[PDB]
Amino acid sequence: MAVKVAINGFGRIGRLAFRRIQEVEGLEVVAVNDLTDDDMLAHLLKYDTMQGRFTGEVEVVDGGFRVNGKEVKSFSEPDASKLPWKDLNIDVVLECTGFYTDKDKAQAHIEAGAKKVLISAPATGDLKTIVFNTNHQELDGSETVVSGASSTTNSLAPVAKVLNDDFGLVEGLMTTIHAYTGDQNTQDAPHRKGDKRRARAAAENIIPNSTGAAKAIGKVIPEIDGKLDGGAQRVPVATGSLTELTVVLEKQDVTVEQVNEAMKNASNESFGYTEDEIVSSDVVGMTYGSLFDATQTRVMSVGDRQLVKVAAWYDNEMSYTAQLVRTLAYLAEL
Amino acid sequence: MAVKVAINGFGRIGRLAFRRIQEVEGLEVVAVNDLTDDDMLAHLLKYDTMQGRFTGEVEVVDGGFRVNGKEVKSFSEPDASKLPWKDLNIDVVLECTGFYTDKDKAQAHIEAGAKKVLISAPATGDLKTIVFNTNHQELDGSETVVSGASSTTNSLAPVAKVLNDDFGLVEGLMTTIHAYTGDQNTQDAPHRKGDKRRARAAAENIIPNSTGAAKAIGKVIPEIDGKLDGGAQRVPVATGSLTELTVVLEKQDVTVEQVNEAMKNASNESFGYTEDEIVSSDVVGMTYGSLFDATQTRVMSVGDRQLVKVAAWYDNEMSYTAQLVRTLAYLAEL
Amino acid sequence: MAVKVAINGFGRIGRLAFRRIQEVEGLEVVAVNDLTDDDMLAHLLKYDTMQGRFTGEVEVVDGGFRVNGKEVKSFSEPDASKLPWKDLNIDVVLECTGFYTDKDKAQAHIEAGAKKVLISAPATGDLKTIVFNTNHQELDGSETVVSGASSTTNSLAPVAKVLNDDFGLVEGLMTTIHAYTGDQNTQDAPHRKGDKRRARAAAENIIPNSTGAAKAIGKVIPEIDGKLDGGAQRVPVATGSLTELTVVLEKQDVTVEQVNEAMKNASNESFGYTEDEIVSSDVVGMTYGSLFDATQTRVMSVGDRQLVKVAAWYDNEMSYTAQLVRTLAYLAEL
Amino acid sequence: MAVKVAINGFGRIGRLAFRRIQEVEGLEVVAVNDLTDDDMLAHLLKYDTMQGRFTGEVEVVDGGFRVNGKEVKSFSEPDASKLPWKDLNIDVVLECTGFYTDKDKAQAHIEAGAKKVLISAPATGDLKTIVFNTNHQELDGSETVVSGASSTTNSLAPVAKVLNDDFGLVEGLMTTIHAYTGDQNTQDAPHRKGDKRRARAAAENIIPNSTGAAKAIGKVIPEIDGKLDGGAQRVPVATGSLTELTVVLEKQDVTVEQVNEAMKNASNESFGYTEDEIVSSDVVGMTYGSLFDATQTRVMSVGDRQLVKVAAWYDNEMSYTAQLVRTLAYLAEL
Ligand SMILES: NC(=O)c1ccc[n+]([C@@H]2O[C@H](COP(=O)([O-])OP(=O)(O)OC[C@H]3O[C@@H](n4cnc5c(N)ncnc54)[C@H](O)[C@@H]3O)[C@@H](O)[C@H]2O)c1
Ligand SMILES: NC(=O)c1ccc[n+]([C@@H]2O[C@H](COP(=O)([O-])OP(=O)(O)OC[C@H]3O[C@@H](n4cnc5c(N)ncnc54)[C@H](O)[C@@H]3O)[C@@H](O)[C@H]2O)c1
Ligand SMILES: NC(=O)c1ccc[n+]([C@@H]2O[C@H](COP(=O)([O-])OP(=O)(O)OC[C@H]3O[C@@H](n4cnc5c(N)ncnc54)[C@H](O)[C@@H]3O)[C@@H](O)[C@H]2O)c1
Ligand SMILES: NC(=O)c1ccc[n+]([C@@H]2O[C@H](COP(=O)([O-])OP(=O)(O)OC[C@H]3O[C@@H](n4cnc5c(N)ncnc54)[C@H](O)[C@@H]3O)[C@@H](O)[C@H]2O)c1
Repeated sequence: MAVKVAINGFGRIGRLAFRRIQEVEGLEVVAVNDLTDDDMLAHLLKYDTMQGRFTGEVEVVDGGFRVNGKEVKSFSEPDASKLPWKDLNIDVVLECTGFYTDKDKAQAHIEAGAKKVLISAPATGDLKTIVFNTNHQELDGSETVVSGASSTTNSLAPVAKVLNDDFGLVEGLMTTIHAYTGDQNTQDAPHRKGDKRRARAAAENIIPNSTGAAKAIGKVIPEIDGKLDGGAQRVPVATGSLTELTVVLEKQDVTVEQVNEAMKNASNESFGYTEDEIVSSDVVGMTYGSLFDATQTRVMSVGDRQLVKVAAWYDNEMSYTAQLVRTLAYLAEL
Repeated sequence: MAVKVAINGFGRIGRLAFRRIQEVEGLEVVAVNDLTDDDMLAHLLKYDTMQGRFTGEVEVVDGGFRVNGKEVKSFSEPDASKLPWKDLNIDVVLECTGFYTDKDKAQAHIEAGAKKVLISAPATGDLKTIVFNTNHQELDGSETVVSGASSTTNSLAPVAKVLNDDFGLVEGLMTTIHAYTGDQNTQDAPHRKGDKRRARAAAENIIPNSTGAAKAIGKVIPEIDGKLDGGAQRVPVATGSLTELTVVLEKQDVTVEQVNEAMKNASNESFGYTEDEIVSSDVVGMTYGSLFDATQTRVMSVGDRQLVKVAAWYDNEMSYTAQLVRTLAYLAEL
Repeated sequence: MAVKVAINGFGRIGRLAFRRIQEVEGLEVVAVNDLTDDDMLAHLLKYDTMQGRFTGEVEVVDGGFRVNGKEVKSFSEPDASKLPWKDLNIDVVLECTGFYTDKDKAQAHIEAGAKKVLISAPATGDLKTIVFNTNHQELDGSETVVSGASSTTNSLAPVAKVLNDDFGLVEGLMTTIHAYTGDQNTQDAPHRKGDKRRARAAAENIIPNSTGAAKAIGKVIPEIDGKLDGGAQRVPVATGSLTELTVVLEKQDVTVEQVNEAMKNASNESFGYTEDEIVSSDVVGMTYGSLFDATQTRVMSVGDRQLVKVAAWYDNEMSYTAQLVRTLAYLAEL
Repeated sequence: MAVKVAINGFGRIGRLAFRRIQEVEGLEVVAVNDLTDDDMLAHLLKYDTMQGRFTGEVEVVDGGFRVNGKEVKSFSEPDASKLPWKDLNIDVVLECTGFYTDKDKAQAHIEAGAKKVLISAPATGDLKTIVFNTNHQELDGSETVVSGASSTTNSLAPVAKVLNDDFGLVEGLMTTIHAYTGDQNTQDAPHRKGDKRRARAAAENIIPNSTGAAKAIGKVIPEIDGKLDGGAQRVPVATGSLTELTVVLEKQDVTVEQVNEAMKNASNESFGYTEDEIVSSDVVGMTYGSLFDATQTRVMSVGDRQLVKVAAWYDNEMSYTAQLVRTLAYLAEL
């Protein structure tokens, strides 16, 4: 009575998805794939700088590793098509490598014998893109390859839904103050992608960087396609981020208290609500996809012209991971 | 015949002001006041974590200390009215303690015998708030107490002025992503002003915080009074900051190129312009009050309806200090 | 039913000791004192940059704050001698302010009505300095004022005791690579105790500093009095530290293996043992006083002459606090 | 007649060497090779997070880039034997990739037409390891491939030389508290060489790591072959490092003053001396290979048995680069 999951890419997302899946009955990681030995894998599962020590027991054994009395088969294969997914009976591949972010590229897992693929990032192609608790009812089981969207898109989507539904979204800009990630360099150095900002010492700088999140929000919410854009600022915290959205609305005479009350009313397991004066380190490890922060809501009015600004915290690691694993369980049921 | 300056608070701004004044002909620092002794004062002047070693000879003498063959007397007197300003024929106090940011309170320096005071911060009371090269001309010689505004206000004013003069400023919101400062706690601990966010480990968090830069811009540019608002996020870089501004403009079919060009045309020694993809560490020690970054200009257009975003860097330490010492020499000569 | 505890100084060690007491039956914190209000105290209890969110619920109430249904009384009285310790029937004060670290200073609490005082630091005067599971046995219940030693002494003593007992300590030198603490400055600035290195930006430097842990070890282990000395390097992690000790011994032809086994054989709840290649963030929140790392044992031999190096991790915050609370329970039950 | 230098690997050491060479007449960098494009090489030369802005002007041109009016040719070739060193009359290659750290591999540069190769690290094979002003006089002219030693070795050699000549070195152990480097990971992730410690987030951790600097000291000072060993602790400063050495000496009754005078007596342009209480950010950019800090000197005596401890600072970046360049000029001169 268990969905067989494979994780491809035992990185920040793959390993935390593993932690998360240890709490979900009939979701079972049976295999992992990465570019390293089992020793490295076990070690990175047990010890995690920002996320804390793994909550149980990990042992390096023959096939891969032993976790809480259950065998996880391990692989070191960089080509997905060469994976023994048929032999292992893989129900869902959690695609967390970063190198398969596309319907066609990700098809490789289907070939290998897996039935479904959920990608842990935006992907290109004829795919559904899903934010759990905003978007997931759009799934139905016809789907073969699915995208779980991005960390920022999951912090942003439910905020933007309330704004448009209650106020009419005219247009908006976003800046996310985002923790630095592994694709940024440790020291100033050539960047494999040619990006002169990601090339810079990650933990020593405020770094402007591109994001597709707001420009691509149409994918999870069609009613506001092309109404939002924005960028990121990468700063020196290792995880935990903040999304800031500035919008023009159709409804006039909107107040700070109307905005906060309408977000609080939309709150759920995915969309948290707070009025405490928290900081980034306080959301590290949290499982809400987006935590709306009422202390940061601002309204600028001049005559009949208004600018409305809001902000929501997210552990770009764990908040995204928890949303990804919610979508996985729902996807798997269908 | 040289202007005689006393620096109250030999802190980050006060010691960098000391460095600047060594470049300005006919300004001399004859005295310094703080809460410590000469061993500490000299040492902090010689070694500076973010701004580099001070170049000349610094020796502790009987007066206080000697810098490059020049005597600076020093005192350790928390009560400014007891300072010997009359005896030393002080022309201007640079008030950099953070404890006299008020016209009435700053009057303690005038009672002690200084002719004028220039405060290194926003200040309450019946006084002028001055951004060099935006409104320093508003000074006419009859001022005894003057505020040199804030780092953020200095980064924001020339940008906001061009937006209004060239496009018609309807309204706008600001975020400044600001390096952490000395009023933040090293570790989570009770905060002296009761701020629950400045209570937190400065170097381990993105911390939201208030700033009056946009709200009180009318003091510097009266014609856009009440048109801007916004706040700050304090992040773990030790100096160097970015101001992001989102606005609606009367001019209707705005392009990135029009905005970038209007800014370049306003550049001078206070207001720089760059087209390079820089990060915060690149502005450390710069002497522009504000460096416009043309790579971060965006125009979001939905039908006839546009939002415009711009960003300008500032070394909140050295950019602010270079501006303060310019306003200082100008005020002295009046 | 429970020993009634008051915490003087609700700082890092105060708050963590509060959290730790929640989990030790027979101990109850009935009051807290600091220099702040209840809004701030409840906030710092609930939220913690490195140590994570408080598990229970916390609420400001009229005399203080309620934690998990229990009322804690709070006060903000800088002079210990005025605290209503008599009417609260306080059994022990945990003295965690940093301002009463001497026997006669701490006596103020006794005069205010506490039965006993345990100071969260080295302390001067006629008192016992106690590291739990190395020498707490020297307490006989009759003590009025006791020192819980330092984080570094607690990391060091069990290690030094094994080296001496099993190999005969001749002499040795220590360096502790130690997380930065609240008594360092956020930015370069005058330091209160005139210390020119603690003056420096804590999160941006390696900073040599003094410590007495090794030189005063004799207070904890009399038989090696005078044999150890050494220092600290403060570095940019917010908590988590490592004690390295290089010794000369009486035993000859000593091997890495004999040293590791001796250390494992002495392991208990205060002295941990590991062979995992962990790093500082891995010890954040651990409740061992000292965590011996067998991967860092080195022996240098030249002919008949050897130097033996070892290293033991500690969370200078939580390791020390768990040692404190054990000594507290022991002192109270006598 | 100016020496013609090609730099292989335009990274931290290669870029800094390029900058340092602009300060040294007789030496001309004519070519640069790496794995990126001209836009990125030029940008990373112009901007540098820790070492500050390049003083020169830099322009991308058809062959490469122009620096102050002189053309530097640039190549994008991973196989060094395919490089056009004979066409360009390369006198010395500065091999700074990390990928040719071997006599036989480095020979690819000579095959390709360069007269000599100087490797920016320790190297395998039958070649000499040079720390300038300690053993550079061992270069007799016949050499074609040479090692510039490591940053730690350059910090340690002049210190160990004095201890041995003046006091007779019996044995010693070393710990270097070292800035994180580019081969450590930004976030916890699998590591290229299977190192479970360089795997972990560089800027969030104290990370033990192995160094060959002490153990291989004998290649630089043969008289002390085998008498030193030790390791490293990598910490969250982006550059700037400290070497502590703990030693047994033949000379008895050694004092702090004798050790300090003896080090002051050996100072030169490679080996600096200070009595100021500095921290790591104060050495960033310094051109001494080793800066002895007299404030950190300690002598432990127990009867007739002493341990002596010293510490020397180095900018692992610029201290080593300035040494490498001195060795370059010397090696070129014969
Ligand atoms: N904040 C975040 O870290 C964040 C949030 C949401 C989504 N994501 C997305 O999740 C994906 C993974 O992100 P991450 O943060 O874990 O990065 P990461 O580098 O930690 O993880 C990538 C892992 O995949 C492995 N890998 C790389 N190529 C492989 C291959 N071809 N076959 C098998 N394994 C391979 C690597 O060894 C590495 O461990 C990315 O697409 C990223 O954009 C990241
Ligand atoms: N990014 C920035 O640091 C920045 C930018 C612009 C303006 N400012 C403003 O300038 C002022 C100083 O800021 P800072 O960053 O230099 O802080 P700081 O703490 O480094 O400097 C304060 C100095 O004043 C001394 N001092 C405090 N009270 C005193 C008193 N009563 N009498 C004499 N000396 C006293 C302190 O010992 C300290 O050296 C503040 O008002 C701040 O708002 C700071
Ligand atoms: N690594 C560590 O942080 C650590 C480890 C072991 C021991 N210690 C020791 O424990 C003590 C506290 O350390 P900390 O890191 O928690 O410091 P901290 O600054 O976080 O806490 C000190 C607290 O005492 C307060 N205070 C309360 N009442 C006071 C009063 N009555 N008079 C004066 N000050 C008062 C301050 O407001 C503050 O909250 C110090 O002795 C320190 O050396 C600290
Ligand atoms: N503190 C230090 O950074 C330090 C000090 C002294 C010595 N070193 C040594 O110097 C060397 C370089 O270290 P770094 O810190 O500058 O590293 P780095 O990563 O910044 O630089 C290496 C550069 O070489 C390039 N490269 C890699 N392979 C190449 C190839 N085959 N052909 C051409 N270019 C290639 C990379 O793109 C990169 O720009 C290493 O041996 C290192 O151990 C480092």
